Amino acid sequence: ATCAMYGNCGKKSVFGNELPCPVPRSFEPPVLSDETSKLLVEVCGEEWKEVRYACCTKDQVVALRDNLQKAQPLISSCPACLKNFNNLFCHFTCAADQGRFVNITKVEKSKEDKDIVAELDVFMNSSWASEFYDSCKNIKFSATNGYAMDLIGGGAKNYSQFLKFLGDAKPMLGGSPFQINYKYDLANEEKEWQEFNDEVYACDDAQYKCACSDCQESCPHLKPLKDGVCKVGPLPCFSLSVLIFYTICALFAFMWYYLVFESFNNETNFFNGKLANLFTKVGQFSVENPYKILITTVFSIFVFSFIIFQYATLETDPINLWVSKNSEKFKEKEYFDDNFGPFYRTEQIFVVNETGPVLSYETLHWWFDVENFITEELQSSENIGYQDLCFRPTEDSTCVIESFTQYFQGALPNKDSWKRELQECGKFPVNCLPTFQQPLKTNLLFSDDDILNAHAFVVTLLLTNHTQSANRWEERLEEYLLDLKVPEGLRISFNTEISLEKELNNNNDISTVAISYLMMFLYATWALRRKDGKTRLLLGISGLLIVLASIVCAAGFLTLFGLKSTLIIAEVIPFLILAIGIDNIFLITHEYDRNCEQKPEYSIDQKIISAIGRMSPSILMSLLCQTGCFLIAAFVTMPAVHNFAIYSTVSVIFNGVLQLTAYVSILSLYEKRSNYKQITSFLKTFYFKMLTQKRLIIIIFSAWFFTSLVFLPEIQFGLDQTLAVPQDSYLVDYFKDVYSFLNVGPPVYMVVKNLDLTKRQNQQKICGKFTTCERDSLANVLEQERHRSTITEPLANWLDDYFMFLNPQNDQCCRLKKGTDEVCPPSFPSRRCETCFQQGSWNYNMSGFPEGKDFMEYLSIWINAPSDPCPLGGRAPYSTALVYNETSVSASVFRTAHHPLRSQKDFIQAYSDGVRISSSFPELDMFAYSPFYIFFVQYQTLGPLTLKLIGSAIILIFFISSVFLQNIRSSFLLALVVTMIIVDIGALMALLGISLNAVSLVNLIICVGLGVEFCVHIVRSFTVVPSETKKDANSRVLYSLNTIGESVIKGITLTKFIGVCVLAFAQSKIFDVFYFRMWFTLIIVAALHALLFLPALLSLF
Ligand SMILES: CCCCCCCCCCCCCCCCCCCC(=O)O[C@H](COC(=O)CCCCCCCCCCCCCC)COP(=O)(O)OCCN
Ligand SMILES: CC(C)[C@@H](C)/C=C\[C@@H](C)[C@H]1CC[C@H]2C3=CC=C4C[C@@H](O)CC[C@]4(C)[C@H]3CC[C@]12C
Ligand SMILES: CC(C)[C@@H](C)/C=C\[C@@H](C)[C@H]1CC[C@H]2C3=CC=C4C[C@@H](O)CC[C@]4(C)[C@H]3CC[C@]12C
Ligand SMILES: *[C@@H]1O[C@H](CO)[C@@H](O[C@@H]2O[C@H](CO)[C@@H](O)[C@H](O)[C@H]2NC(C)=O)[C@H](O)[C@H]1NC(C)=O
Ligand SMILES: *[C@@H]1O[C@H](CO)[C@@H](O[C@@H]2O[C@H](CO)[C@@H](O)[C@H](O)[C@H]2NC(C)=O)[C@H](O)[C@H]1NC(C)=O
Ligand SMILES: *[C@@H]1O[C@H](CO)[C@@H](O[C@@H]2O[C@H](CO)[C@@H](O)[C@H](O)[C@H]2NC(C)=O)[C@H](O)[C@H]1NC(C)=O
Ligand SMILES: *[C@@H]1O[C@H](CO)[C@@H](O[C@@H]2O[C@H](CO)[C@@H](O)[C@H](O)[C@H]2NC(C)=O)[C@H](O)[C@H]1NC(C)=O
Repeated sequence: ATCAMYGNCGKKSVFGNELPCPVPRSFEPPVLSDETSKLLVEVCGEEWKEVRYACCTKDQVVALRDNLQKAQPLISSCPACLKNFNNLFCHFTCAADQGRFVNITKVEKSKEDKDIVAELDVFMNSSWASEFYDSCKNIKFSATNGYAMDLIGGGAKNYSQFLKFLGDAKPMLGGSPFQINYKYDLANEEKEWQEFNDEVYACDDAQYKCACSDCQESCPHLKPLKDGVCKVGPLPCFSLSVLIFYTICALFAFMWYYLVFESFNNETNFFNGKLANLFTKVGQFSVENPYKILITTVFSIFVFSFIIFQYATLETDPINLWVSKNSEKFKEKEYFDDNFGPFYRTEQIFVVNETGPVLSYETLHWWFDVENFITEELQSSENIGYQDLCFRPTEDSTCVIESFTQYFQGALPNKDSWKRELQECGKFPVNCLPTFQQPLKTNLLFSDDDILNAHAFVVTLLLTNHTQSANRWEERLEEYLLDLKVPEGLRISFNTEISLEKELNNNNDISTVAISYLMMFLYATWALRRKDGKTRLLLGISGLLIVLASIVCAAGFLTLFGLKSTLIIAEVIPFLILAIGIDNIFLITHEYDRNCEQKPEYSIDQKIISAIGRMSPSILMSLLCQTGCFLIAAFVTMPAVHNFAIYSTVSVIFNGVLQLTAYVSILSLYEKRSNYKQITSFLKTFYFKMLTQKRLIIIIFSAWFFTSLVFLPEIQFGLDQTLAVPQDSYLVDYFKDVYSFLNVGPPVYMVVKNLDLTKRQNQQKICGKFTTCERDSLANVLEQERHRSTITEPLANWLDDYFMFLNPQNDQCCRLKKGTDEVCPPSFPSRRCETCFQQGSWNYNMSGFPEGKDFMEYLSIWINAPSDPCPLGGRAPYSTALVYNETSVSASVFRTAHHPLRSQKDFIQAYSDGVRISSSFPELDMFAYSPFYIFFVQYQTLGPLTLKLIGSAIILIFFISSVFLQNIRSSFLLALVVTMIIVDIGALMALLGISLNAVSLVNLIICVGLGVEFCVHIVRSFTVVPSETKKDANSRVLYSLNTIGESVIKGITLTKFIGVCVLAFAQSKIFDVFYFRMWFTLIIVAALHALLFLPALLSLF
């Protein structure tokens, strides 16, 4: 055939490889000999079997073979890439029709006085080259963790750049002895020179499959798109749905513009009758025996009061009061703790120079003198320094101190060039390895990657000691940083492990609790003052003592069962019971007071029973409504607020019993002792005149409800940390510092359980660096989630490292004494030990990889490798990432990490990313564990839950009210207004700035309970009226507001207003945001609906 190159004619110059000898195209080389053909087929491939007029010689082919092994090990990972290299070079020399696409631009005279090619030109197009570049575009150099394109192609980004390096003449570097140029353009209208072409193989090519890490095409691009989770259009989807609903409703209204209860009442009527008889029975006993009942109450308080002091008055800690012990995210933590040890105990310290760079020699000199002090010679009260508690990657290794000081091995740098040294270490961490041999990324050590201009740098200390000794040192560290003096202009914010626990139980704001009672006491006397003008001080005091006695009795009774109340939640209860407890006091006394001027025939004792009997149903409903709502709220599994419901349910039942059996007896004596003479409009006539505009009132409020109904989807989620801890604390500074001066997120450990990892089938679902690994393997899937999910850090796959550790290429990694299975000790420097796997036994397609028993035999060697000579030694990094018993690997951990997570919207989102991915592997028995997952487990289903609980409460009210009221058309109206209030509160919940948590969920669940109190009294009076009042609706509602309106304004509304008004002045910001705003807004809204909407609504019921 036409050969443009055949044979060699000596070296161009001294110490130079022999160059090819140019020959004319017409010249016909001799047919390939048997000896030559044998080498060509094996070196290049089977395609050269049939070639006859090959343009190569024995010395020419071997020369190419010698140089191929220079690069073959560097691209052997991708079989497709390897094939292309061989074909390009093999056809570049031995192609039969070489002259078709090969031209010799220039020639030179060799030392042997023989012409030798100096410049070579080859004709192709940008199709073979373009595909060839694509195949090796993404190949990764595992050893350096960088692209092999950097070395082989000089980091070429385009095919021209890559092939330019290949065609460059670098004989000294082993490159092409003579310059080679590529001619992509080839017109050849005369059909003289034909273009270069052959069979290309991409990474995805089935025959020559390639791993995902070496090419994206073979990687699981089949990612099911996830979307439609936020909204549609510029507004929430729900809002649009409701808005269109109104429009269609208006159209129906526009179209129309042109134009048994009594059967069951028999049992229900008798049901209330039996209720009155029983209640009247209690009244007579409690009034006729004001000593046997009063005395036992005092004694009962002592028994419960003593129990609190003696048996238990304890509290809890964050993990025991914000995460349920039955949730999956907690049962998974216990598994992780038992096997892979509890997570470390961080001590992050931030050094901040807001408004300027922080890194200066005086600052660096100052810090180095205190970082060493903390981690070397601090010592707790028991003399246990950091070195006795630090985290050591192995038996012997310097303590892990993730700080920028470790770049200099902990020694002060010289002032002459300290700036330059740090920049180089930060840019290339591997060079400046710390004392414990672990590179420190600049993101984990500075606020940004510029370092020099960084505003703050982080200093993380890790403790692997989980005994009480570690707690004492942390207390010493906290007391050492608070009293530490910093240079002018800086600022230190830190957080030990015990800081949060110590700071939640530190806002002893009990002072405000006393004031609220005292403020309520002042009002209580005024509210209960005799209509004549006399003030009954004893009744007001007796009312408060009953409330306090209920809490004391409730705590004692529940202390026996072992419940513990947190300090933060133990301060709300006094406010809550005061708000609701005193509410019944005014009614019972007010009804008796009304009976003072009427029915004068009855004596003091007789009148009392009448008041109790008359109000028996109204009060009882306020109890069943104030007890069912709390019990409903107990369905929240967070122990801090689950105990809040239970501690409040018993603090109202006991109060209810006390107010019916104890307080009445006090009234039996105080009134009897007084024996007052028989007791015989402004700002009121104006009322009931504004209510004449019934139709207008409904329109305004109905518009308010519908408007508030579209803003619900804007309610935020999450409980901010800075609220929980007291203000003016050292944790609020830290939390504001993590959200701004941190660049590394929490780690996530993708635990895997009950996997053989000794069978080729199972090993293929984890590996992600070998061609035959399953596409949907763990390493492969997580690789793609990096660009789509919150888990965006490289996976520390131990299995991949274990296999590569056996690579015969790395002779220093796996070594065995010849003829024996004993691992060759590192001391032996001679060639008395061979690699564990022979050259022909280790292939990238996992051909002869360890299997069955062999897998565990070599796992012991890898896990115990020194790691010093071979960087892939797994002892240091994966010492505690495996759980094995020399027969199988019980469990393993693949570490990853999220991105900084600069808010509570990221914390919730990050949690679902760890739960979604862990559910994408139906075969693997896997779960993802990050330290913060347990705390954010409620937000996964808080949306559906807050509708079931609040929705279930409203249905409950419609049922108990229906029985007690006996009038369905009235109970439904009551439920329609309570649900109206909640939706309005839900909208204002978003506007004000409150979030939806377990704390806010229970507050909103008990809002219906409070909301029913305002409205139930009006409905009850309206439903049942004296014969004198007209049976028409308009007069009946007017009558009710004139008989019970006064009590509602004073007893029901103003009482709660004073109870919660003082709660605004609270040291802890959690009380103000969640307990005050929610309850203060409820009173305003409920006081409007109950007193302006419910009257108007009932008029035209
Ligand atoms: C006669 C007695 C029996 C009557 C029948 C039962 C009545 C039950 C009424 C329940 C009222 C619930 C009020 C909840 C207020 C707080 C809501 C907080 C936010 C919330 O639930 O989630 C957002 C919106 O939810 C949503 O889906 C928003 C819609 C919530 C319901 C809207 C009001 C329902 C009707 C009220 C009147 C009933 C009259 C009864 C006479 C989520 O937002 P996202 O979708 O972006 O988040 C997707 C991720 N989770
Ligand atoms: C510096 C090296 C390590 C970089 C470039 C990577 C791979 C090297 C080994 C590759 C890249 C291009 C290759 C190359 C270019 C061209 C020729 C001319 C041909 O007639 C014989 C093979 C030969 C001589 C090979 C030898 C191996 C080379 C030089
Ligand atoms: C009912 C009260 C006692 C609750 C709301 C107050 C505080 C505790 C129980 C809870 C509420 C929110 C929790 C919380 C919020 C967010 C974070 C950030 C995360 O990276 C670590 C856990 C951490 C730091 C935890 C710690 C425990 C907290 C602060
Ligand atoms: C914090 O950063 C500033 C910014 O350079 C350091 O220097 C100050 O720079 C501002 C702005 O030029 C000047 O107004 C101050 O007078 C500088 N103060 C100095 C030089 O002490 C500052 O030193 C840094 N704080 C430290 C190192 O503690
Ligand atoms: C955590 O640190 C403590 C304190 O050093 C260790 O407790 C010591 O254990 C040794 C056992 O040889 C005793 O001799 C000491 O008296 C203990 N000291 C104290 C203060 O109790 C504990 O062993 C460490 N735990 C771990 C898991 O390393
Ligand atoms: C993985 O690749 C190796 C290497 O090719 C295969 O083992 C044999 O390799 C020799 C030399 O290349 C071939 O002549 C043999 O034909 C190969 N064996 C077979 C069965 O073809 C090994 O087979 C490959 N394994 C898989 C699963 O493809
Ligand atoms: C080593 O530990 C593993 C734990 O992963 C044991 O796993 C066995 O797994 C099989 C298959 O699921 C079960 O039928 C066995 O009951 C498991 N063993 C036990 C003890 O539960 C494995 O058996 C252990 N082997 C040795 C020699 O201890």
